[PDB]
Amino acid sequence: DLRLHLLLNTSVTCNDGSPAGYYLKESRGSRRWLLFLEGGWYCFNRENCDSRYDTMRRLMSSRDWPRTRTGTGILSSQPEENPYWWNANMVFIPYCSSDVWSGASSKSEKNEYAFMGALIIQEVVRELLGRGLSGAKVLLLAGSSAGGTGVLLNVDRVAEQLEKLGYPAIQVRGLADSGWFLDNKQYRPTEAIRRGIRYWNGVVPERCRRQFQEGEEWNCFFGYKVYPTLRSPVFVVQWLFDEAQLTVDNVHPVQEGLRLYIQNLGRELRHTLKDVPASFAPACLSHEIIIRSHWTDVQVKGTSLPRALHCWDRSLHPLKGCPVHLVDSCPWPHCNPSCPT
Ligand SMILES: C[C@@H](Oc1ccc(-c2ccccc2)cc1)C(=O)O
Ligand SMILES: *[C@@H]1O[C@H](CO)[C@@H](O)[C@H](O)[C@H]1NC(C)=O
Repeated sequence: DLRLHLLLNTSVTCNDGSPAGYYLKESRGSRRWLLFLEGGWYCFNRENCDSRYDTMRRLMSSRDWPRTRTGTGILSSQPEENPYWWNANMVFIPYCSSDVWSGASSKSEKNEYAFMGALIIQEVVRELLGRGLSGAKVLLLAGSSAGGTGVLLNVDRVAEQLEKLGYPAIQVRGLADSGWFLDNKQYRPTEAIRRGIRYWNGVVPERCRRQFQEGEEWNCFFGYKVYPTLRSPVFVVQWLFDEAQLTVDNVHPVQEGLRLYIQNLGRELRHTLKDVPASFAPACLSHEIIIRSHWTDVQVKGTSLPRALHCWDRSLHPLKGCPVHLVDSCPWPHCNPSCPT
């Protein structure tokens, strides 16, 4: 069980003005800290956010959050469930800003909602320093879905924050799960993110912002465009046939046009990962994420994700028998026998 702490700076808030927070389970024998960002889409205008507040309120408010949560998958403390980092200090940061972790805008007389995702991450880090993070050797910022995109948008800012505060010995790294999307043609979305960024006052990493310039910062929400600009080490996990990608593409007895569309999607995704040295990309149709209890089961070329992450740790101290770049080459969902069912 991870225990809830509401932020002591109550001006860093969820959408409705309630305090943001984090769930924490300490492991005093360990200098490793895992900070995990939850996902859950986003909202992009007043009417769209009002609908989310009626039926997805936990993603917009802390008023109903439970006192504890159970750590599962990469957040589990059991060696059998988490061969990678079972002994680490574990932090789960709830997603309550509806902004893909990009916002820095407060509620006011002109704003019905606050969009503070980028500030929430920074304040969690600041408050954890006095709970043991000051002694850390590695801080892994991880996340799934919209939280995986959030890792790409925030990992370098966390690294910069810790350097400026006087903690140069903490190695900051990122793990982005299911947050690597293509701005492709539909079979039968970029406008919504463009409007969202304006509504949130959303911020993107500095080098990427300077490449794309004003009006075009939406480009930095796409992993293949923002990843090359990042200085921190980042491991990318992405299904070749991600269900959320196919949903935005309007894909639901497959004839030739759809077969070619799906094969081309997998080939494009593979191509974008060619120069990503730490990656795990199985040829599966799935929405499953790294906090599920059976995350150990899938393998690419005979290597599981917990093993690849361990090999990544070793590389940051090629390795014989310990690979870090694992991308399937086969061209159709479930051509990998270990895909989830
Ligand atoms: C479905 C699932 O994942 C994602 C949803 C949206 C995004 C995303 C990507 C690029 C630009 C803006 C938003 C990424 C992942 C979830 O969050 O429930
Ligand atoms: C609380 O957070 C807000 C927004 O980030 C910031 O302006 C303010 O300085 C913070 N307060 C303290 C005491 O750090």
